[PDB]
Amino acid sequence: DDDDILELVNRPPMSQMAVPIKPPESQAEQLMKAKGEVGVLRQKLSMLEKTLREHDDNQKKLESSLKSSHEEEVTKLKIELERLEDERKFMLLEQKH
Amino acid sequence: DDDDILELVNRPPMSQMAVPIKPPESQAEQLMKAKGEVGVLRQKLSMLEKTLREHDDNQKKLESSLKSSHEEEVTKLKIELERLEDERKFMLLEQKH
Amino acid sequence: QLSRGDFHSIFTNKQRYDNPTGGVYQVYNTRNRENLIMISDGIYHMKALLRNQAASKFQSMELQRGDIIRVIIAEPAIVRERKKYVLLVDDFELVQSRADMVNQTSTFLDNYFSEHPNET
Amino acid sequence: VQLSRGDFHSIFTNKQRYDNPTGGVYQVYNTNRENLIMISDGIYHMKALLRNQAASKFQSMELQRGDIIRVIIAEPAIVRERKKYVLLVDDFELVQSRADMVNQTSTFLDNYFSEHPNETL
Ligand SMILES: [Cl-]
Ligand SMILES: [Cl-]
Ligand SMILES: [Cl-]
Repeated sequence: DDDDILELVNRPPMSQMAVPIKPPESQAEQLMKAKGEVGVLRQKLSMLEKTLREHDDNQKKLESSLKSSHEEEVTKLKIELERLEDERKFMLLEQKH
Repeated sequence: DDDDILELVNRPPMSQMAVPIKPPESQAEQLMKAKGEVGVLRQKLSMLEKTLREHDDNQKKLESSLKSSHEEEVTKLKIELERLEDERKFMLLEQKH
Repeated sequence: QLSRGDFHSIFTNKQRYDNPTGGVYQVYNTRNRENLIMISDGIYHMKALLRNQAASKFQSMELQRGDIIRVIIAEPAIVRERKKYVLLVDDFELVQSRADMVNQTSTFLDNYFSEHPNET
Repeated sequence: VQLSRGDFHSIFTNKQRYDNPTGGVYQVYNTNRENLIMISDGIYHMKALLRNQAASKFQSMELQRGDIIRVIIAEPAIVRERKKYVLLVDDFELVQSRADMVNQTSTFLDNYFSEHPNETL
């Protein structure tokens, strides 16, 4: 019947000196929470190691594809250069008087 | 006494089915250990997130350096191509002029 | 020893309403529902909602009827259809444990203000 | 329920029995060093050192003199220059709680083997 008063428990205090205190937990409640947190953190760690390893494998794959795409472009231009070098050598060889 | 007998408590068992069981621990002992484990696992996770982020920043940095170097090489070859194009252009102009 | 009639001053005097601290009160009745208590000023008895450090302190100390406290951090509050007056206590200090009741025939503050509503 | 009569003697004299001293039915004879107990085969009584699961089970169940157990995982062991005999028990099962002592005038196994020292492996 005092629910309207109890609603004010969590109303922000005007005093900055008023500090919230977490409701007391028994050793049994605290031990369960800690054990539960251990399991959750172990899951998160196992997952994040997998991710790091994948990102690492992906870095290696993307770099290899990058180097290979570059080498193709460099090869194209070198082939273009040799063609122009041969053109000039063909021009010197034939004699357009 | 029987100290030479009691010394065998920790001798590795022949059976793989023989499992050591820690002597019973009170909730207070267990809560301390569990809280310690929570802290260690949270530290390991915070550290692994930092690592993932660094590896990611490194991937981005190494790719940028790669693209930059390749573009310098591609520019050098393009400059040589234009030079040969101009050379041939002049040779033709001389062949008529 | 108690701040005689202070609960009335808290809701009628603006300076007192703006800062309802320093009052010396006696616990009148006990038992989140557990954090709602009855306090006495020697003339009036009113409800007190313990919050923050005061809710922790009161529960660990197991304060009961007869104990004397000094309110350090508080807020006045008039909640349901003005029939409900409460003092939100965020911090207090123990003055005396299990003292004899200064008054047992005190007036419920909400009952007083229902009879005198023009002064709030 | 019947105890494995004279089995403690078989464990240290029969090779097949020494190689695997499991399946024996024994009565607790006498009860840190709380894991070191005295067991009875009905003829001989010898020391048993409870380890691993057995040490946990015996302590939680508060087994005492008169209880009958069946050894599931065990190792034979002779210490103090072949003077002292012990059965290292890693796992057992409770057969019967607080049974009557099958024998109270049993022979200490180490005393027997000090008199018959050539019988052991
Ligand atoms: Cl406990
Ligand atoms: Cl140039
Ligand atoms: Cl609170």
